[PDB]
Amino acid sequence: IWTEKIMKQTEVLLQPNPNARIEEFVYEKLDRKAPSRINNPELLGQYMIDAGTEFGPGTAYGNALIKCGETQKRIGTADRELIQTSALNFLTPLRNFIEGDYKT
Amino acid sequence: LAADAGTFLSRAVQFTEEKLGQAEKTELDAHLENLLSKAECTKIWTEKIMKQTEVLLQPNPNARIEEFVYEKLDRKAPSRINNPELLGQYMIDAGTEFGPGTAYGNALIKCGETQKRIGTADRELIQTSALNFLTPLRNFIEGDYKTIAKERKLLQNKRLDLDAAKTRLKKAKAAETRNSSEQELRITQSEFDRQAEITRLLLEGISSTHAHHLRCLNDFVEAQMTYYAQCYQYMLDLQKQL
Amino acid sequence: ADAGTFLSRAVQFTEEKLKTELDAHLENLLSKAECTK
Amino acid sequence: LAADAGTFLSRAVQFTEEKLGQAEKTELDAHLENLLSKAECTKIWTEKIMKQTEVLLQPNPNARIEINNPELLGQYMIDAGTEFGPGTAYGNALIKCGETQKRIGTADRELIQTSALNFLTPLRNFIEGDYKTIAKERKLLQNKRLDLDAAKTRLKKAKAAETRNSSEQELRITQSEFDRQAEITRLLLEGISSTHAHHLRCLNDFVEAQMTYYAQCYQYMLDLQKQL
Repeated sequence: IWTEKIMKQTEVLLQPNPNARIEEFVYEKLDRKAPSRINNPELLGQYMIDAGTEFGPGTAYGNALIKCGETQKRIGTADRELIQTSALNFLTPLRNFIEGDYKT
Repeated sequence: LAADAGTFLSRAVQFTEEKLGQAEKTELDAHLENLLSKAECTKIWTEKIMKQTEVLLQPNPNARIEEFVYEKLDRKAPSRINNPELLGQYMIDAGTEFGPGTAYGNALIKCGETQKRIGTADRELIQTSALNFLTPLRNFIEGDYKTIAKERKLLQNKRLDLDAAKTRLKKAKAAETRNSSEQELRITQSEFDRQAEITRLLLEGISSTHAHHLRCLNDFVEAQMTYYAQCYQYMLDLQKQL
Repeated sequence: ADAGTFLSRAVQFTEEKLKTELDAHLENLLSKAECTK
Repeated sequence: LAADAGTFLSRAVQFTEEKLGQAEKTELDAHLENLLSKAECTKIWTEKIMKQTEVLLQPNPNARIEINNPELLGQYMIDAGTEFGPGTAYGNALIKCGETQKRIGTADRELIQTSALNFLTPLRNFIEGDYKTIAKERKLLQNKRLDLDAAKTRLKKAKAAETRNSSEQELRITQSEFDRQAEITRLLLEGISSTHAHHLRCLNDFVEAQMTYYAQCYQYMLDLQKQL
């Protein structure tokens, strides 16, 4: 009981958006790869960078916008890395146990 | 009062003929054209960043929809515990059930605490950012932009009148009527010029807007720094105990 | 025109919604197993 | 599963392009086209004739959905005759006329049974069988044609030679199924020829039924005249 609760909530913590999970479930049943959606940080970075470019790269405001966009994209990548590691060395074993030994 | 309807009629017919391409448009001064264009672009991007920021802060869209409903319903949206703190609660309860003496119990309970601390830190960032960033910008978009929009319409209307008068003079034959039209043309031109200055004056204020926003961005940054810094320290502490 | 671009976007989404072929022997076996189940 | 949805998407998109006229439409062979048209016409006309025949035999719509008018009139006449006095000449005539009116009603019921089972039934059977079966195959033939045209569109849009070669194979697959379905529908269309000959024999039966009805009714009226 406890193992199941923790395994689920921690997955929620990793993927906050419910619609995304629903899409994953559908694509899992569809047996087809779900599109590689861009995460919030990178998208925000893109918006900031493009906006800064439009206002003028030389301008201090533009410079800041571009810099922040770059950092934001870096953060997004790091986040993706974190998500991959957790599901590979944490969620996996627990799921294994609940799905195999428990049946026996 | 009926004369006003005639003015609305005149502005319309002219707008149609100009759209018909039969009539041309008196181009505005390049400076004002430039000023208006800059103000617009600014608003467009500022709006986009504000929205994407919000999404970043509150990932759950359904929650945002519920807030909108209660906002329109003029009711309070029930508060909810964030994912980090919730996980902590489940973990702590588990640890307790498995037995505090057991190392597994010790670890689970210890972690649940760190998670709740982290959740608290998260809410701090959300409030700090909202207070220091989103609002300042929102203000600008809701107030100054609106005013400028109104003035833009006034000048646009005046131009319509001017163009209509021109067209009327173009098709003026009777000397006396043509002279009256000349007086009418002078009349509209003056009013058009007056509004143009009014508009340019207001547009001048946009220059400071960029500087004001820059400060807000610097603040947001400081907030993120604060959030991660706290969380990092919290994590370190947890590993030491475990 | 604009309709064509909208159709292109629709097709892209269809692609969003929707391979090393294994040796025949294995494939045939896989099909057999599935049919049996 | 997902395959079902995918197939539908391809067919509809190609069809819309052809409807818009931007995309060309692969046509069918004249022989198959002629056969399909003949079958459609047969069902349309046969349907109308059978329905009107029902109205003619049973004018009452409610009765058609389900005592006949002649027999009801006969009842009224006989009752009146008794009240007016059976011995009275007026009473005598009313009673005799009512009886004959009921006999005519009986013959009408026989005609309805005889005709419907020898004329309406066969016409209905053809529409329920030959036409429907053809329509099902005709629909699948249109689906196969859409698949073929979609393959041709994919082929023309397959700039890559290897992709075009794959589209050629796909086109061949669609063509084979398309041609197969055409032949299946064609066989059903050939059956319509026999349907016409069968229908002709049924028409003759309906004619015979009407003649018997009129002949019997005439004799009944003759007898009443003599008695009165």
